Amino acid sequence: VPISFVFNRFPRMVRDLAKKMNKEVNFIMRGEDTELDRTFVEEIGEPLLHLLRNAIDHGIEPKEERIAKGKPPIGTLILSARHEGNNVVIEVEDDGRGIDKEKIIRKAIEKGLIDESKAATLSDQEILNFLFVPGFSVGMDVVKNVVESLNGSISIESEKDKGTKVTIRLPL
Ligand SMILES: Oc1cccc(O)c1
Repeated sequence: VPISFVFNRFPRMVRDLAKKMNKEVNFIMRGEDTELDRTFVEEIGEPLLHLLRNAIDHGIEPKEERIAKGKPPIGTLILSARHEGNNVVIEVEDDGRGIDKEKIIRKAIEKGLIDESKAATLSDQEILNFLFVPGFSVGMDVVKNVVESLNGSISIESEKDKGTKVTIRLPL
């Protein structure tokens, strides 16, 4: 199928979520032509919807907050697909507040998963990996479990005030 069978439902959903959350969102879709196995298109919808929800809820800041921090007033959400080899790569990127890595660390210490000394030398990717720990947080463990049932991989990149990029790699 073209991935557009999934991507064509997101403009309405993002718009309804942005309206519910009183948030101004510039939503852009690219690579909707990208074709992949029907089993993927039937299952990739729900995980991508979760990621779009997360970006709009926890990521994108309200216009007035963006203006106070000197950002472009309306936040941007980009959903993309492309071919890489015999994989498909799907990206959800926002220019919102990003993931607070210091908050992750604090929570991880509170949950007994690491001590303060070990937290000081963690890389950014080991920190962000805490989000995939079942109910660490949102929902990144359940997104992971679906991608994994499709034999895909997922990664997250994030920087404070810069934004967040989640990338899903799928086989075929
Ligand atoms: O902007 C964000 C923040 C948190 C999780 C997410 O998938 C996106």
